[PDB]
Amino acid sequence: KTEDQRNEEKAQREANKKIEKQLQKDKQVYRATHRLLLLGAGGIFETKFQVDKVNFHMFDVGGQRDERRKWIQCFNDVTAIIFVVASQTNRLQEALNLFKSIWNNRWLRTISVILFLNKQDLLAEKVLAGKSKIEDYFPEFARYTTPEDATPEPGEDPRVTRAKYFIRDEFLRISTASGDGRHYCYPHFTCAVDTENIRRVFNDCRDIIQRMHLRQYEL
Amino acid sequence: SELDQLRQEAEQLKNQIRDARKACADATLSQITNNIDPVGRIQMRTRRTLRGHLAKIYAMHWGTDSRLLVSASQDGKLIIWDSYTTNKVHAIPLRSSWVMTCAYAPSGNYVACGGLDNICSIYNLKTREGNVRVSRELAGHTGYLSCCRFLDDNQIVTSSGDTTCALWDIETGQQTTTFTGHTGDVMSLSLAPDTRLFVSGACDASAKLWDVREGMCRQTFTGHESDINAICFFPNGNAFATGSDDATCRLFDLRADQELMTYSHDNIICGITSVSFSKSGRLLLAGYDDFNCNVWDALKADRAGVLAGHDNRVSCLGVTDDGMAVATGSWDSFLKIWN
Amino acid sequence: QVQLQESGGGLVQPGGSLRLSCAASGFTFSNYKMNWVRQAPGKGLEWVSDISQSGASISYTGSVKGRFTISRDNAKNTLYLQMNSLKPEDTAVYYCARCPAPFTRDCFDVTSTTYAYRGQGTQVTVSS
Amino acid sequence: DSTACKITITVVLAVLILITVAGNVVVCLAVGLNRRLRNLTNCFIVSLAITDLLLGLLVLPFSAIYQLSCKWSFGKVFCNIYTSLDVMLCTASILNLFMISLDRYCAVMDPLRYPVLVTPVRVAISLVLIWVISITLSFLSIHLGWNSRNESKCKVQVNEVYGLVDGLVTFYLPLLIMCITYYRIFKVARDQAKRINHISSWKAATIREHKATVTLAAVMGAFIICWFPYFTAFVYRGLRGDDAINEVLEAIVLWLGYANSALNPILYAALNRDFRTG
Amino acid sequence: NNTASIAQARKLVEQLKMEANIDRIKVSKAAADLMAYCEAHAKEDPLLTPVPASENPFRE
Ligand SMILES: NCCc1c[nH]cn1
Repeated sequence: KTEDQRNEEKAQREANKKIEKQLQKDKQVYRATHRLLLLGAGGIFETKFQVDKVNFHMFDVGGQRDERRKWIQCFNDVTAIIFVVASQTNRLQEALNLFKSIWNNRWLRTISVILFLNKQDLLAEKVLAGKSKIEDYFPEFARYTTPEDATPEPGEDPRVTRAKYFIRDEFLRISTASGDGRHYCYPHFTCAVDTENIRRVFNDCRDIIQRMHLRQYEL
Repeated sequence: SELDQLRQEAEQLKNQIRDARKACADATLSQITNNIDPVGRIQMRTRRTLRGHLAKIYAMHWGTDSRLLVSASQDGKLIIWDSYTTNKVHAIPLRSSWVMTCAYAPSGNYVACGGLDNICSIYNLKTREGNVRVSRELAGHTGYLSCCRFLDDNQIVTSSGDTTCALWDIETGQQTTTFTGHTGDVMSLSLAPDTRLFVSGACDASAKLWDVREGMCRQTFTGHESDINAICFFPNGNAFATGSDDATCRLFDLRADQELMTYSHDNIICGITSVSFSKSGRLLLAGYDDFNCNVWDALKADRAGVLAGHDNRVSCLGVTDDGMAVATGSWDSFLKIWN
Repeated sequence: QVQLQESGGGLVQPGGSLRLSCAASGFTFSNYKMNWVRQAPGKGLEWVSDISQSGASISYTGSVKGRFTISRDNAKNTLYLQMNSLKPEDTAVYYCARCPAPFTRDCFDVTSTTYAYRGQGTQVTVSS
Repeated sequence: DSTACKITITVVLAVLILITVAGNVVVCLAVGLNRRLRNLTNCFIVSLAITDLLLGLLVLPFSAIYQLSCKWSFGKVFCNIYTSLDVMLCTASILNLFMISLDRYCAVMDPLRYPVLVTPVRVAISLVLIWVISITLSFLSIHLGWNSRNESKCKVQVNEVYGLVDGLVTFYLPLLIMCITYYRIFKVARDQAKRINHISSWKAATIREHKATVTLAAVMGAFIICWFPYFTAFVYRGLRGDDAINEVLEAIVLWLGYANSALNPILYAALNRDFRTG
Repeated sequence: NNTASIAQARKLVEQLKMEANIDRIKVSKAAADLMAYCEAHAKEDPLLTPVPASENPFRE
């Protein structure tokens, strides 16, 4: 209605246009990035590393307390969860119960999990020395036979190799008898040696996306 | 033993409080209120829809002019809207992409935010240069930040997941009072009409009445079976309302020592996670986890409306200071203003 | 107002049986899934067994399997545990838990340094 | 002849138009009232959705009358536009299937770099090229006629040089590539069927390994069985004289290719798990 | 712990003489106050009673 009033509306529109331009620029960098969560358990650092074109962005939760029922809901849109199964009392069972809670959670029922049974020094050498690991805790370990597809590379007492495939099947029983094919589990063995594990994460996130597309096209 | 002797004393003290609280309970709120004509069916419809966020929204707050507004999403950006005409006034990047709260200043010069950072940041909106800078950073909590509200242009109250609340000094940058007594993560707080009392609910199914001038809990309240998500003081200074994660809401009375009314239904199973009040105080709006909100009648405890139109979980809820509109947010990143 | 209380226990010879009882009030006993959590004489906290809303699904740690049984009765709001053939390692303090939310299948906090919904335990010793 | 024989055609002709209109409208309405479906990877289906509604409501009923009738009865000027519209609509429609085919090849065999290659800037430049070539090959050919250069009936024309280029740049080249691209998808989804069933050794397989084979056979089978006999006859008529195919076959063959339309909404929008949503 | 038990007792005893010293107010005395506030400040809430569509800032 007045000279100043006319400039007011025009001034706001000019500012809005500048804002919306850079919002379109940021939409492309948000779409091209994959996010991960480092749930190493059984200091809130976020690291951006990049392999070739692919940019990744993971988050490590080291400053919180041991009650995860509230802040674990903030990772609803992540690509995958990297759970590091690494360090007396029962330690395999405590990690075993934590996996089932995440797997059955209402808001995390469409998220895949990558398993890293680290600390390869954990071996069957303790069977005949000191205190055995799998001695009384799992009474069904006695009547177990190794799968026919076991491939010991450098090999060792079959005893160590036989014990390795007992732990893997324990996590698979939880992750199979559950909801339908909207998420899977990717077990792996890491000898706690070098950082060639970035490669495993790169090769596992590629199957997660690939199988997602084949489901909506009915293939 | 010596430790066992102390425990037996606490049981005797608990009984005397129960007896006195039970003695004064003579009638129920339903009996007195069962003479007033019920309010009619209430229907609303969206007027303004705001777009421009890339991920789920976690918090919003109205300014003390009923026109400006602030928002925060799990993407790393804060956007300031104009309610009357859909516009953007600011868009500020953040150093951490996981935020959980945001606030507004009574005067209209500063904005705050927090999250898994465990630190609270304050931004100066009125700079003669033109850009938006960072004024100060406040460090010292050991857990994720949940809530924070401005009391003075130089004081602010925060709560965190380390089961502790605090009062900060913007100028110096150090705490001036620390509150202890909860045994579970503190989830929300609300200020009184004045600036001398406030409440706080936590994951221990409890609430407390605090005092800024001297740190202490004046009154401890109990009732809800499970963890408590939201809380909001009544527009009188003598009561408040609460919403827990067992599909219930309750209305406690601060004037005396006990609860008054409950708002429950058999069909509803999900949580609340959002509660507010209207200006008169006879209309309770509470969010829900099944992608919808309801409207109640605090003096009658009978539902009188719904709010459909969000296709994902409702996270935040707010009502204008003068009482002209209702703003709602959700994980679908579509802020909608209702009337 | 939420409170849990346990009773039963004592000193026994290295071999025999006992029984544990817990009484609850305040909340609705039907809608929650219970647990049995035990400590150790100076060794963390570990989980023993848990039941479902109805007596249909059960689970056991493995260390004590075929010896312990858990039963629920939704009439007097009491949780039971019956033991059998205890050994010298079965001496600790036993608690009772309850999952944070009513209508859920996953618990993210039953065991913790501090739990808001766990009772105060009872002492049992297997001496000779 | 027999009135009942003419009734046979009347019912069959009417329902085909009814199915075509019904199928394309319901797809268009679901996306038109854009709830959440609206996204980058649906412009290829929506554009295909409104490319047979025009076919089923602007050129289809006219062809129905002419078959039943013994004449044209509209005029020479309209005869010169009707034969142009129905060459143009088919050209653009058959090229949307090619673009959807290339879209899935990129999404499955290169998943990590998908939202860096298919961008809204590149999508627009692809649809424009589709309609641009359609206009040139249909409208700006009849006038400036190579079409019918060789030579009371209004049927499109062929002159032995237009047949080869329309019959290679419309159906024979896209079909050759589309068979190569859909072959690798079958060979890569079948590998991820033995992988899943070998994860466990104490359970039962729930893979239904004959799943990719059934779905892909219907998608590729309809394309081959509907648009193929036509172009074959179209080239055969052009290469030899205009009197080579008995005029009891070309009428049935021509109607076969249009029916492919009435099948597009079900194939490309009901086997996708974004439109159903329970 | 000793500190937890002593601290818990101190709060409970303080609340008993102080928190339960203001319980003289009863439902009849307190409940009636809420009705007074709502009844007086009745014709000032646009959400409850619909406002004319002329002065509404958000309609048009
Ligand atoms: N409408 C006839 C089909 C066609 C396509 N191109 C040429 N003819």
